[PDB]
Amino acid sequence: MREVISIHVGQAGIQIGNACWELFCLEHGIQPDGQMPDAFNTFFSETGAGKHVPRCVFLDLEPTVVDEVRTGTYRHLFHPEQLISGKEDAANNFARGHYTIGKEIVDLSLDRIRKLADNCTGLQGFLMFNAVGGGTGSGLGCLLLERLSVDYGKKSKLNFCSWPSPQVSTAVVEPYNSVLSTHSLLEHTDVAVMLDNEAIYDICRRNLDIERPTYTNLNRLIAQVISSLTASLRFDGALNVDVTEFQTNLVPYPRIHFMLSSYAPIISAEKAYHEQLSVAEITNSAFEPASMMAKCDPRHGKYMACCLMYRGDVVPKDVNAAVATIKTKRTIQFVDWCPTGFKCGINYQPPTVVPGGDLAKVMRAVCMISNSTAIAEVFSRMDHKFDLMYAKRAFVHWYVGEGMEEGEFSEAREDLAALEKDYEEVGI
Amino acid sequence: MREVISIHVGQAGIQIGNACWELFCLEHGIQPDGQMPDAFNTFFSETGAGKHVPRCVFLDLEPTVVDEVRTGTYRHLFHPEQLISGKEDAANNFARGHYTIGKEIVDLSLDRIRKLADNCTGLQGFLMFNAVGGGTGSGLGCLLLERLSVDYGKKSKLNFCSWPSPQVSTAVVEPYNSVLSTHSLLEHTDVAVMLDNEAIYDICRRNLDIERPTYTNLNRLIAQVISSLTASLRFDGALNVDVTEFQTNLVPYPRIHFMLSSYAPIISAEKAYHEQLSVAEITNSAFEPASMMAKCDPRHGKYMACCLMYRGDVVPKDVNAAVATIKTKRTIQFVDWCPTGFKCGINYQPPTVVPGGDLAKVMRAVCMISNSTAIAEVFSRMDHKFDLMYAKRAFVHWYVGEGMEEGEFSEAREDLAALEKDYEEVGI
Amino acid sequence: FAQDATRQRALQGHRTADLLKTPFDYDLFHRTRLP
Amino acid sequence: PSAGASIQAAGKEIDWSEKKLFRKAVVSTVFASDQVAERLRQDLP
Amino acid sequence: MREIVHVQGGQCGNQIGAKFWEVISDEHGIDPTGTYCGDSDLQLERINVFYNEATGGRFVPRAILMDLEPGTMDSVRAGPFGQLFRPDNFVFGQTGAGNNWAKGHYTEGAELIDSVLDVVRKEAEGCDCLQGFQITHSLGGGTGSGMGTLLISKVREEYPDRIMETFSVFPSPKVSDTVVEPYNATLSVHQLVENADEVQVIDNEALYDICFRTLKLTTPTYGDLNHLVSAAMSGVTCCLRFPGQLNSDLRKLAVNLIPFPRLHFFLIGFAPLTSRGSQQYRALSVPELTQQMFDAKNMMCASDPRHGRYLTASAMFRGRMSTKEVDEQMLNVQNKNSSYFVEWIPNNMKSSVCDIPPKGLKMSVTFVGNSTAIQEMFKRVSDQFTAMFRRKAFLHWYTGEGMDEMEFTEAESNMNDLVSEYQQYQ
Amino acid sequence: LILFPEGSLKNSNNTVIPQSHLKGKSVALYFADGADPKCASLLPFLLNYYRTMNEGGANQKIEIIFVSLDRDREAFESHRAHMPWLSIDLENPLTEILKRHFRVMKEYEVPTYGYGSRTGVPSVIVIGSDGREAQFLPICSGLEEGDRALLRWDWRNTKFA
Ligand SMILES: Nc1nc2c(ncn2[C@@H]2O[C@H](COP(=O)(O)OP(=O)(O)OP(=O)(O)O)[C@@H](O)[C@H]2O)c(=O)[nH]1
Ligand SMILES: Nc1nc2c(ncn2[C@@H]2O[C@H](COP(=O)(O)OP(=O)(O)OP(=O)(O)O)[C@@H](O)[C@H]2O)c(=O)[nH]1
Ligand SMILES: Nc1nc2c(ncn2[C@@H]2O[C@H](COP(=O)(O)OP(=O)(O)O)[C@@H](O)[C@H]2O)c(=O)[nH]1
Ligand SMILES: [Mg+2]
Ligand SMILES: [Mg+2]
Repeated sequence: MREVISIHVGQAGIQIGNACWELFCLEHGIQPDGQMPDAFNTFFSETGAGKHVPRCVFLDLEPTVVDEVRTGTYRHLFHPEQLISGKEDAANNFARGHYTIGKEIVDLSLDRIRKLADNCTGLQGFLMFNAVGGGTGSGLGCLLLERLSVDYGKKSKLNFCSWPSPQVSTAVVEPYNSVLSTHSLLEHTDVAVMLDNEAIYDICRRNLDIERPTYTNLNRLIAQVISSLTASLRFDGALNVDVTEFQTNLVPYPRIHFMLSSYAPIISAEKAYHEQLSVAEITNSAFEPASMMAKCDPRHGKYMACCLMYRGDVVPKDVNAAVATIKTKRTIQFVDWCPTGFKCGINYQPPTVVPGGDLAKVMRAVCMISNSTAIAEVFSRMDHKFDLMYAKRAFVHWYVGEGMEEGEFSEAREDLAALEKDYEEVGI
Repeated sequence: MREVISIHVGQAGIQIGNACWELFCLEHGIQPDGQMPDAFNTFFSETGAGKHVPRCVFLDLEPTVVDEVRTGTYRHLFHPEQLISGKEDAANNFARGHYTIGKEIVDLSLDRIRKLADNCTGLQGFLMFNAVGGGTGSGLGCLLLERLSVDYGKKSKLNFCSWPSPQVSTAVVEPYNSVLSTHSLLEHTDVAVMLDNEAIYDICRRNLDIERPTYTNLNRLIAQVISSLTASLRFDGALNVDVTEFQTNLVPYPRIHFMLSSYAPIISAEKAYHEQLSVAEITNSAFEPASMMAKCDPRHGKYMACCLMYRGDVVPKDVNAAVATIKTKRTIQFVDWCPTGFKCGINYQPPTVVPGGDLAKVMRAVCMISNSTAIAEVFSRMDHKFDLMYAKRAFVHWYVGEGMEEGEFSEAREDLAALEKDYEEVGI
Repeated sequence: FAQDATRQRALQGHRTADLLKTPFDYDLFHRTRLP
Repeated sequence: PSAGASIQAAGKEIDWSEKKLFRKAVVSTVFASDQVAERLRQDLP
Repeated sequence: MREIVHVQGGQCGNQIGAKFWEVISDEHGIDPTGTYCGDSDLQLERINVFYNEATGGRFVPRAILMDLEPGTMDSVRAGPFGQLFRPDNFVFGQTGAGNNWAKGHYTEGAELIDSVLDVVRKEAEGCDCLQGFQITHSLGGGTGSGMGTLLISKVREEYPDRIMETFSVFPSPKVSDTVVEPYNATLSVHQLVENADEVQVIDNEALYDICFRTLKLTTPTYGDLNHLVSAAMSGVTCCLRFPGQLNSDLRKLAVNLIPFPRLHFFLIGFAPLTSRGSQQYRALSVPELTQQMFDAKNMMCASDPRHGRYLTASAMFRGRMSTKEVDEQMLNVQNKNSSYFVEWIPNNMKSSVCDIPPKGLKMSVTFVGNSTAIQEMFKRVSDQFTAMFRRKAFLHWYTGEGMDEMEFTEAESNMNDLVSEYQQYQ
Repeated sequence: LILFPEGSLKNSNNTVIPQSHLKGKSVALYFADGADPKCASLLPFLLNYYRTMNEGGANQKIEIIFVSLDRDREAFESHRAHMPWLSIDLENPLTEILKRHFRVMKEYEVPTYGYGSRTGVPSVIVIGSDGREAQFLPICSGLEEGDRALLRWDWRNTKFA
């Protein structure tokens, strides 16, 4: 009937979904052994009597984190065959993750894909969870998408890429990985959700006011923003939005599908005692530059199209009032080629929380999803980052020694340059 | 509906505002946390399950006056990041607080102003609070008035400035700060009234028979002035008076928008024993020059407009009888172009005492605010005090070092002498 | 799911069923024909 | 996962009732006629 | 013989007719199990018009429900009065229409239209003949306006002379969900004009305005709005189900409203409407009710009637009232609003009386007025569409799925033609 | 179940209270040592936290039960005098029951039992009705947010119900 297959590659992908599938089983009330003490069928298959098996696949080339999930808490709900261990890491190389050592894992992973999709009809989408900076996150991350566009060419490959910060990148050959995988990710994905490390670091400092986050605290927020995206899939709402609809109302040209997200409220228990979580203010609190997931200022950008879906007991009347409030605002200057720019998704399910995490509860959670012309700056800093390192061909002998010949570095320059100019010619 | 946002800058406005909200919380019957066991809507907002929060922001550039409140008894009253604090004190510098250190906090100070303004439509305006004695109240205070004026155009900005006492001002660089803090305060605030400290001091000797109280005992008297000023809009009355009425009935010309204040009776548990407190005699005790709380003596000046707010079991015929004897009173001289010069307002409740304070249970009270020609003398002596500083450039290197050049002081001299000439021509 | 009575009656439109009804002495049908 | 027993934060209930055009206002002595009401009508000593 | 077969297209139609079958069930005295109740012989003597006998004394509605998503039609089955419909009347979709007029109409909708025309023709031909159809749908949604308009197009050549009477939810101007509005609204009107006999215009934000000001509520849900419009939608067809002094069926409403065969968009109103605090001090009489009719605060469409010269009008009262109190006041509207009713058509307005009122009412009415004032509605759909079209985006899917340039320009020129005769007959 | 016996709770003014006394109050256990330098830096902040939030309160909101890590009767009473709230006597069986129950001991591990972690001094464990850890206030943890983690107390959803 209704199902979605989630794919995770890289260490960022495995631990992001380690928080996503924790939050999913927390929603349905199932004990994380697989036993429950019809709406869960989009994320879980039924195997026997009361046993729930996830629709996830775990992929990397380095086995120190797939075996950590295997020996970890979720040993029995996660059946031991969904996880795949590699031989050796791609080691921050697109060429290693795609050409040399990726061939021994892509054959097993695709044999999993068509034997997990042939179980029932009505396959709906894929949730690809990849890190663009990582070598196996972009290497095996790339290699899975053209092979997924060959067999399932008439389906949706939705993506979640953690773009690097301008200052925080935690790798030296990281901008080499980003430039050379985005062009090959471009015409093989159809929806791209770009997040950032330092952006959510700023969020955790400001409104959830921890001085001290870590990667798992990153993973609570991203698991929440994916769950709000999939809220109308699993459960019931007034205006339900499905996977085939996120692209219906955001991507005007096939080239422009890169896109930001945010979430509101992101608060603590002491931060919910004292203020409105009203509909008229959450939309305002999700539109400032201090709230999105990419630290990309849209004040010199131009908003283009946005889904604003809700979850909880919320009525579309004060939703409609909040929409007119945004349109009458002068600072959020929308484009002139569409006076209409909104979708208001809505769902009745109360916002779930993890007991233990600092994200306190509320009866209204709002994920802002937005396509904008502000992407020109976040890719332009990415372009001059490459041009300074490519001045005297730095770090290129690793890639050409792996078998990736000198010369397909170079069209990745003007392909991202052609993408960069696309933002100017749509905003004129 | 009816809304007002009390904004405070400088630490003088911090524990003046602390006495303001301890009087407002006690008057409305709400708890130090906020749970009480539409009427409260103008100062508190309904935020929680029977729980309310103040509509105020506390803006100071140094921590020891803000964080000690955040660790005090009212820590669950305020939304905890409405109490925004800087890193380093401006230290009696307009130049630092307006040009080089103000921008580090005013970007987030405005950011919280338009949460509170967006929460409801129908603001009358903002209750501005500052003292022009110091550097944060002058510098960061003045910068706040240009940006509030350009963002919000036709909203009332009703400022309570603690004007320095004439003969002493517990500072040395004081004549430099205020004469150019009132430079831009002329064209950015709307309804401003002088509050001299030493006038609150010597009414405490004569009326309350109290000889060694502290700043907070002044703040009890100031907070009663706050409550009586806006209880006509808060609670129902025979002749209700709004904030847009205070523009109407006070200011003759847009430049001359400075007034005075008086609050009578101010009696202890000795004088409330033996005195009757009818309206016909407390109005005489409110118009007397000794009860003036700015040390501006009206005897050598001409009254232009006068407003009165009454709280208690007042009958309007006693308002008419009291103002009739004032018109026949020959030393209280009213200007020849204003034959009718009175606004009156009626409220039903008596003033609420702070337990353990220096006020007594009084049935009826008066809050008087008057625009008078005589108030040019507190700027005439201030003009003379700045002249013997600026004669051979005292303390000029402190202010030229962080943002202004030599010439803004004389440019502040020009419109303050223009103020003196405007006051002289209207008092003819 | 917020299954409380006031919310579920609100989604079920019972409020308009209450206040489009006329709350007075309404049903007037007498047979004027006499034998 | 059994730590779900919790009263929900951010306490608004969505006002399903009629909006309050008229809040309870204390009508008292000055907006209370009497006096001349029985002086224009002489209700007898 | 006088049969109406209901069609509820998409998530719009299923829930807007869920409230209609709710308010017509208890008006006809029917419990949610299906069998008959309701202590009045009026409602049984004409019960076939919306119901069929299920050989057990049980009445089942004559409704066929469109959708490509089983989510919201599972919810109406769980809800009350949802088990009334026989299970063979529903049709299941699995792919899901993506609020795309191309997706609903052409490519995967053709695999369900063969599976739903075979059930609507069995429902229609079970009687000797039928008076017409009613179809409920939106124009901002693709599962409601893809199968909605295509079912209209093929029933035209199937049954060439029986009426189609569609209640259309239009894109609201100020608020805008489902941002591809004009590619659906403009590309559905351009076949509604030549293949539908009656179209009734309902706006979402106008329903918002009339319940927040006039009906005076703070924040009800969407389900309270559906009860407002389905009450008037029941009052339109009161003559087909109940007797009256002045009989007027749906084709009687047809001939008396449409002067020229191509413009058939109508305004729909309901009266009386008032709040809980405003029930007991108000008058209930035909004088005040006909005055409550004729204002923007009653209109369910957000087109200002004062900007439009009324072409024709109609009012079907319900209850027991005198005819002269109807028509002297109905004339009194004409001579008081001298400039507001078009001069070359004398006596622009017509009345009709149902002898029964709706339950809990005494004198109710529905106002079907073919006013010309929908220049503003049709011209800003076309202003939004011409901002959408001079640039070629949100349209490369339509070209890739199988259209070309000429059919968008056909719909834009046709919708420019919708505006064109409105002012030059005004 | 009955977590504490009849004569175990022990407050100021030297009197015992039973277990039903904690009905409707946020209940927390204070694993702390008298001479520990963490506890010297943290106890004044718990004293102010206990001060303002329930004194400015409508009902009793907070109880803290000191459970001691000390070494002497005289050292126990000396730390007792500087502290008003509830507590547990050191040499009852109760201290070493909630010690292994809540994983709060002081590197004396192998000479007693062969388990792993210790999560020792200092700690406050706000708890539920059935002896369950309700949420951790991170003074010395992976967060190591000492002297400030008291603001992370979730007092509305943790009741001894
Ligand atoms: N948003 C987010 N990003 C992460 C997280 N963990 C790692 N990353 C990003 O991943 C990038 C590098 O990839 P890694 O996750 O370290 O490793 P990988 O994806 O397995 O690829 P390899 O480096 O070849 O091992 C870094 O630049 C990080 O920004 C995470 O938990 N959340
Ligand atoms: N009425 C009143 N005046 C006060 C109070 N506290 C300080 N002042 C006055 O404020 C003047 C100096 O300004 P301060 O508030 O002390 O300092 P500031 O304006 O905040 O500037 P910074 O110290 O740099 O932060 C003095 O002359 C005092 O008379 C108070 O509580 N009430
Ligand atoms: N009937 C109905 N209309 C809606 C709803 N939400 C929005 N609308 C209005 O209808 C348009 C969207 O079409 P909709 O009926 O929701 O999509 P559909 O499910 O494909 O038919 C928008 O212009 C809204 O103004 C809804 O839940 N039901
Ligand atoms: Mg690994
Ligand atoms: Mg200071």
